[PDB]
Amino acid sequence: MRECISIHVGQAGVQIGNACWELYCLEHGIQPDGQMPDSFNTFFSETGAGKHVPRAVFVDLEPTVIDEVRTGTYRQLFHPEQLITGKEDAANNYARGHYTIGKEIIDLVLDRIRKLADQCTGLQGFLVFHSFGGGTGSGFTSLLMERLSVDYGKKSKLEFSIYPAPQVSTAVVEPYNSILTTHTTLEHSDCAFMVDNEAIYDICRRNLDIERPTYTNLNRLISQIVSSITASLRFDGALNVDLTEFQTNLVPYPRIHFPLATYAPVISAEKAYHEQLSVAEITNACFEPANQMVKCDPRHGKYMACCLLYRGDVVPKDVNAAIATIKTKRSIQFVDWCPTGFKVGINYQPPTVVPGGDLAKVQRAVCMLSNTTAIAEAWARLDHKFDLMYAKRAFVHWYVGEGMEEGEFSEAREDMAALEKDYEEVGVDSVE
Amino acid sequence: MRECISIHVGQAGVQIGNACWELYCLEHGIQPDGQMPDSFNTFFSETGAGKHVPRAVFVDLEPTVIDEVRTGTYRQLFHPEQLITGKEDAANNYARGHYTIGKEIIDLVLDRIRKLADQCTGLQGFLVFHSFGGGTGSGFTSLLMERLSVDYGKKSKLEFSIYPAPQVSTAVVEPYNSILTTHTTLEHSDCAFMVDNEAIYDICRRNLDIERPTYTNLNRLISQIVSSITASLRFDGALNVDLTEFQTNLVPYPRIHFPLATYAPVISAEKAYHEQLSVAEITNACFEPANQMVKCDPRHGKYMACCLLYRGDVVPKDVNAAIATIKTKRSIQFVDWCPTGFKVGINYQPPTVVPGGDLAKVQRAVCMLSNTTAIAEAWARLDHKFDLMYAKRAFVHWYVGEGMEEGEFSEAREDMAALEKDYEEVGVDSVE
Amino acid sequence: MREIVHIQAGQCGNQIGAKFWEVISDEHGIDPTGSYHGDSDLQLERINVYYNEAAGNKYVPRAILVDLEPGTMDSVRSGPFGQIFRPDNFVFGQSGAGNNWAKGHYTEGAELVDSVLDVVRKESESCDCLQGFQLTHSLGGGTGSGMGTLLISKIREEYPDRIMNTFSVVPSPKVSDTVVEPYNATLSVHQLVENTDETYCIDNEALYDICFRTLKLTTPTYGDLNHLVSATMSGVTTCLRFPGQLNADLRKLAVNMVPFPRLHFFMPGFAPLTSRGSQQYRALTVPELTQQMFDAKNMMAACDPRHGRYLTVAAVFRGRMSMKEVDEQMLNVQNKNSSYFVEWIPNNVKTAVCDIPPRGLKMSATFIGNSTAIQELFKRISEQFTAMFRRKAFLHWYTGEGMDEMEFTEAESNMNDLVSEYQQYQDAT
Amino acid sequence: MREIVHIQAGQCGNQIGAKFWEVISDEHGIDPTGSYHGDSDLQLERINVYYNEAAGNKYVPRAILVDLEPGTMDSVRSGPFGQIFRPDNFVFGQSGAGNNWAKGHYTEGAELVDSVLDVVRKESESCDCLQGFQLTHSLGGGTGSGMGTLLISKIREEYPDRIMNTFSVVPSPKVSDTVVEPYNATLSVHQLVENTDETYCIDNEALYDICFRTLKLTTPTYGDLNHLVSATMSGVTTCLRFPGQLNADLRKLAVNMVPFPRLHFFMPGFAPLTSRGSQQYRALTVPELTQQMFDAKNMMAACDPRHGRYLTVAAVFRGRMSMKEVDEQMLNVQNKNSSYFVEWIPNNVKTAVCDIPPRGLKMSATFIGNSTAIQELFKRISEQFTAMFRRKAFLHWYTGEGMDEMEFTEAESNMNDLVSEYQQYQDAT
Ligand SMILES: Nc1nc2c(ncn2[C@@H]2O[C@H](COP(=O)(O)OP(=O)(O)OP(=O)(O)O)[C@@H](O)[C@H]2O)c(=O)[nH]1
Ligand SMILES: Nc1nc2c(ncn2[C@@H]2O[C@H](COP(=O)(O)OP(=O)(O)OP(=O)(O)O)[C@@H](O)[C@H]2O)c(=O)[nH]1
Ligand SMILES: Nc1nc2c(ncn2[C@@H]2O[C@H](COP(=O)(O)OP(=O)(O)O)[C@@H](O)[C@H]2O)c(=O)[nH]1
Ligand SMILES: Nc1nc2c(ncn2[C@@H]2O[C@H](COP(=O)(O)OP(=O)(O)O)[C@@H](O)[C@H]2O)c(=O)[nH]1
Ligand SMILES: [Mg+2]
Ligand SMILES: [Mg+2]
Repeated sequence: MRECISIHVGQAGVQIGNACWELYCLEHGIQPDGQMPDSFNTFFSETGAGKHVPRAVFVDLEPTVIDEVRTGTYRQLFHPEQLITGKEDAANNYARGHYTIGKEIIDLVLDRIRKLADQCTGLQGFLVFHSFGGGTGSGFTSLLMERLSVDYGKKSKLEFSIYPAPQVSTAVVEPYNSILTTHTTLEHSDCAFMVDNEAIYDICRRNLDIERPTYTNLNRLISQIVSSITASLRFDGALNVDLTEFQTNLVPYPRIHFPLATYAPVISAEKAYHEQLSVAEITNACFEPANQMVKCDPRHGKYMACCLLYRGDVVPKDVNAAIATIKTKRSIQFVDWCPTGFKVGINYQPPTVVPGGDLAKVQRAVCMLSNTTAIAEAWARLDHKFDLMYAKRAFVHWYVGEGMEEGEFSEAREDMAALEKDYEEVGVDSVE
Repeated sequence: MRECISIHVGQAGVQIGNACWELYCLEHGIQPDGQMPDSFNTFFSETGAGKHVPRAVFVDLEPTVIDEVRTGTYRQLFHPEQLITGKEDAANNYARGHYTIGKEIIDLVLDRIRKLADQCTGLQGFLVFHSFGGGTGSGFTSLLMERLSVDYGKKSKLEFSIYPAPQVSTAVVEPYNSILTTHTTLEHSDCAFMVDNEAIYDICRRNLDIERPTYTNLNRLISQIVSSITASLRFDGALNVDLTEFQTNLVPYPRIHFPLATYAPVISAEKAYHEQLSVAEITNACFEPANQMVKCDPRHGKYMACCLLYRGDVVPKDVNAAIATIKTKRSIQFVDWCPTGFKVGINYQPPTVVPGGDLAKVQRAVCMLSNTTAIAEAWARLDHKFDLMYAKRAFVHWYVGEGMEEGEFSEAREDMAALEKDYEEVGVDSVE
Repeated sequence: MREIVHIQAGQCGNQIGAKFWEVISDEHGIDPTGSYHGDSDLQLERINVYYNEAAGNKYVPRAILVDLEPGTMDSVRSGPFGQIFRPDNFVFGQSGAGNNWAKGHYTEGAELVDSVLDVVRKESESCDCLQGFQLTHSLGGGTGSGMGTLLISKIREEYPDRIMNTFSVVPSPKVSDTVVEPYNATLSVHQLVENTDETYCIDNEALYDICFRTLKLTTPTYGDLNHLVSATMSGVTTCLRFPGQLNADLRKLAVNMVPFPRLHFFMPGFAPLTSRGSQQYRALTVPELTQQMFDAKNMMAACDPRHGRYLTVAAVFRGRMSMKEVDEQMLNVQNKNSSYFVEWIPNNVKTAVCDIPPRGLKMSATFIGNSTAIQELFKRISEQFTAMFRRKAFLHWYTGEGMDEMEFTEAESNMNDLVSEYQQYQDAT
Repeated sequence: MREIVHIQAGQCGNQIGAKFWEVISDEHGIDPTGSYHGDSDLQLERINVYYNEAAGNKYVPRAILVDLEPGTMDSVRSGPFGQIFRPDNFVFGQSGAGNNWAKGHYTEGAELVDSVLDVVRKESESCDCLQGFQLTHSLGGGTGSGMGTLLISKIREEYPDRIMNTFSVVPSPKVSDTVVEPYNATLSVHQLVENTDETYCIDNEALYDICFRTLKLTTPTYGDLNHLVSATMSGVTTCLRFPGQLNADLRKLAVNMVPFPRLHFFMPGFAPLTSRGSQQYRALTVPELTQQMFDAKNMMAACDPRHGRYLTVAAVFRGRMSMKEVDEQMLNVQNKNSSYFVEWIPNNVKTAVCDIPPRGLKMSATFIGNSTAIQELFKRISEQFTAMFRRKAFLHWYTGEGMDEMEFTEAESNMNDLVSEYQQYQDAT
């Protein structure tokens, strides 16, 4: 009875959830009606009849993408008081997400979370799935992370964000929305995992040999990471891990809680043969700089801590041989103050295959959750884009007129520059 | 567990490999799908299923001849990440092979070799199959032999080159490409075997009685030599030999490592009768100057060392009688400082017969690997052709404009002339 | 008479104990139901040492199972021999450890230890004459470290004269399961040096080698590794559960192995260990037991005994053997290896001989050795502890639960007061 | 009592030993499984000299098998009598020899010899009273030369008083298997003159003749050649494994055959040897054994004994025979061949008589002869060595592994210090 509810905010939050909750139903044989022909009691609640509902709260400010769920195939699965919508979207605006529109339905969502918190007793933590780009995914999330630390506090809050790509940027005001939502979540979130879009396009083009992927094919690869993190709660393993245990082993200082996720093996079905895929093979595919799912070269920085989450037919002795060769290599380097930099987790259940997909049925798979200082180069260029646009005071007249102090930008930039030198404090070595 | 990977470079490399890997599959019953209805673990790697893949890396700069493999009969056998191609060919140009085009995919091939080096532990050495004529077979090989001595170093690197014929020359700039690729491989290769095209036409016309052979029929006779060298690794023999043992017994000085291969018996099926083919008969067919596969008269020079590789139903006593008569003849002469000039190897397995071929099912066969100074006449005429074309500065404007120092020809010719007098140092006798 | 209360803690202490009671039940002939299906009558002579007779010829173990999350207890009751434990003994909390020592010994330790000791005190007042406790935990995690050392501090206040031994799993040198495992080990050794009487240091890395170098196993799961530890836990009290020629117990091996009250960290060893297809070529006789104990590829701790000195050595033999051939082999290894022992203790080999082998073998031994080669074990933890503490990294998860630097500083200073003793007596004369 | 540890090395030393243990097992009646299926009771009286009794009436050989590549060990364990060796004794490396002495004695020799001597020392401490070792190798290759002479230099430091004899395969005069075999022989004889006690020089060319001139074989494979060597290796210790009238061992044949501590290179001979269809026309009596030993077509070294002088001669007879008829034949060959022996040693024929013949024959002998006719053996190697070294050919494969010319020069000078002794005592008076 280790229960855990998950919150999906924004359009990027919902379309990940339609591929996550597609995956959880297939692992336990759950029909789209909620019926089925125990261990899965964490992410469900069996009612008086034989029907199971998800412990999820979808929320969005625009009614477009929620009506995909209310009319699509997974229609009878969700409780209709969970699917909270709004009249108008925040529309690429942190101020509408946090001051104007987000203040009108924040009392309704907290009422729905508290009705899902009372029927559980082993509630470990939350799972907020949002994006730094849009207005709802950033503004309404930064409002939501404030209201959870006031009410609950002790529960470990995790986030699977969508970090903006260095080159591919859909919205123009993504440097504005990323800084203002990271100034706010820095005090409240405990571990915010980073997943970038452009690095998944680099994997689907090279490894899977798909020339034209859509957002559906990206949401399949994201939900495999979401499954392998919460795989130890839903099944029995030889060496389990819990959501309280991620924030202890990967967040050394309270200001540095931005890891990056990496999944392996990602290969096609015609390439699923011709190679045996042992754990000594697929572990080095995680630390390879071409298979990381954030566009950041890991050889520029140092690994502070790493978390390998094995699953499948995995031998515990061969894991010990696989990690030991990584610490003998020369391109992979750790920080000087951390001699013991691994969190190891083995689960028995092999990863399942969604039909109509592109990955093949394998026998084992590795999810790596590594916290490196190579992300410090990525925060520098995001602060470089923010300083260029704000020097001309571009796009400020939208944010001032929607109820925001004009000097709050200058308070956000000085706090982010303080985060910038904190990686410089870590990266240096010690005397004697 | 004595494993060995093989590298096929250029169009002449690949079309030998399509007749080599045809032959290795038939010796062990391997289907073209890789399935089969142990000892063969050297040149294969059995996966989790019942499928075997070759330990080969085909590489070429043009996508023409690689698409024969990706569409032909042996399609499901090779791992599709091994078949490394390129956009445009080097097109009879050492500079495009080593400076312009070869520098763009040399990082991709070394990544694929290192992924085949890590899953082996008894890795003896390499097998580079290239040609001195073309741009990719010479330029990309000379780049590749530099990158292997930096990374690996201790492993015995063998080469099965295609030496250009004295009269039949397809490309015009073969004297340019042969010198520039021998100036580079002289420091890195350990033993580079020589096989000439024109001498195989002389054998197929006279012995086999085929008036019109194609390149397919030449690649059958080459792959019989490739099989008989690596026959001692793949089976049990009465007196084995390894790939580390070829470089010790045939390379006396570090500048002289150009032997020549000779195979016997090469007879037709209708002539497979009428003669008994004992080991005292077929051994003298190797030292006969009409059956050597390099157009060089061996009576002009002296044999420095020889390596006989018997296979089949071979009696060890009758080998001793067969070698002893050769040292009593007068046309065959050895160098004065080498009284013991034989390396003997007996294997039990008879040579198999590929269907649709021209050679017959025999009971025994001999592969001779002899290192003579009769090749020193062949290096003289190749330096004579190089001095004629370079005196008029013909074809130099292609090589200068593709990123090459103009004086590098004058550095290549002075180094090759130093190789020329090294055979003169060997051929003289001693005082007292 | 002379009963033993078994206490388990953490994820690892359950999965050792769930294999440990599978070995004890196969020595006494107990089905997974709980009845008796034995053949001889020596198996029920001393059945009270671990089993309490229930109503209707059923025997239930005297086990107390502790965890901070119900996940591991969900697999123990559902597995084999999980229907033999009494359901009142499953004491679990709903919060969760979090893999942290502060949540194990301070915050969620105090909310549970008052409910565990209602079960410990009930089992202790049911026994006739209590011998001593035992504990199975791991120093890496949070429940086996924090909650595990909290129970020992409460027991030793109530029961001072009773012995208290722990089967710890000391973290490996090369790989590391927990990132903050130097903090969870340094704050645990500070509790064990003042509260236990003897402690068995076991490394995971030394067990992966024996399954790979000696037993030759292709896929050793934790069912294969924890079967070797459970054979050694039964091999210490095997002179108590069965009659013998020279009998020992948990007190004779506590007196003769502990010369100073701080030096009580051991290393265990088991013999014989044969491969699968090589158990017919090997002459399984009495001097084969001796040569397989003392070599360094058979210790269960990742430390070479050649670097140190053996202070005291206990050998617990099983099966019908002769006493001269024991004293022949134990003396000859003390003459040819005359420098690797210590000088100021004459004749430092303890002998104990039982009569009944384990199920399957003809005879067997058990090595309980003390050494100064475990100073390499604490010079590696204290090096990793001061490498992390000088940056004050991973410290706000500990300081935020009511903890100061004096808790850390007096812990690391106590460990360097332990290293300076093993380095002292290694060079004394 | 008086046990012998057998050491094998190289490709050739395995394929002699794999035939050698097939002959010993047929004299003691051992199946390929490892049990006993004998008929008499004299076969188990001295079974401890080569076999250790395992558990369950199985006997495993006291053999130690060494190679630098796993190819030859793959065929020994899979062939007949390959399931009798203990699998721990198969000590093999993954690198490979390369047919080079520098990779045998310097580079890959040192990475393996520390793991071989853990097996040598374990077998030597298991024997009651050790007699002496024996080694089977070849001077041509790299493993039998480099790794083979490295083991002798490490053993003679640990065990000085124990005897150490090698069954070498000296390379043939006419044909040559290895191109660089003068380098691999000259750098091996320099090690054998200061580390062994007696050495049996065997040439391949002398074995191809006997299968062609005496036994009349159409297709002699190496199973036919190595069966003659294995009959001579058993014929030396046959007075130790069975009782006799005048008993000898590996020490009596070491004292009475070695007059000077550098002169210990022998030549072996075996009798009787009959053809297939001519073993009925021949009178197989006692003087037929004598006339078949001393003639030059029966020596196992490619050198004519008429050119030199016999210093010492050992004849080891087997089977129930009479002692007068031995002393009749051994004296008459010393009177008519009075010039071919030496003058300053009177009565230089050693006699040893066993009681049990080999399986199949009625009686047999074994000739262990020393001579100065093996100065032709070293004047042919030192001629081929100085013919290659004066051009410095094939030298960068040796110099590139940490080796100088002083290693070569002191090796060739030691050999010419050995030729100048056999030429000295051939003409002394
Ligand atoms: N991973 C992923 N990212 C997506 C997907 N769809 C959109 N995004 C990203 O989401 C960002 C745009 O923000 P949105 O989430 O659509 O905006 P919102 O939070 O819903 O709120 P509004 O802007 O008011 O509609 C960009 O960075 C897109 O790349 C998807 O299916 N998967
Ligand atoms: N033995 C053999 N030689 C061949 C074969 N086909 C071509 N050659 C030789 O290869 C040489 C021509 O160069 P190529 O090897 O085709 O050139 P390349 O290295 O593949 O690269 P490019 O010149 O860029 O196309 C000539 O010496 C030909 O005789 C073949 O099937 N067998
Ligand atoms: N030998 C062994 N060690 C284990 C096993 N399971 C976990 N461990 C060890 O236990 C440690 C992890 O601590 P854990 O008990 O799971 O955490 P806790 O529940 O918070 O105390 C690591 O050192 C693991 O190697 C097991 O089955 N066998
Ligand atoms: N009599 C005999 N000689 C052999 C046999 N096999 C190899 N040889 C000899 O051994 C020498 C080759 O050495 P080899 O052992 O293969 O090389 P190494 O493994 O590096 O020591 C040559 O002199 C061969 O004549 C065999 O079965 N019998
Ligand atoms: Mg949106
Ligand atoms: Mg080409």
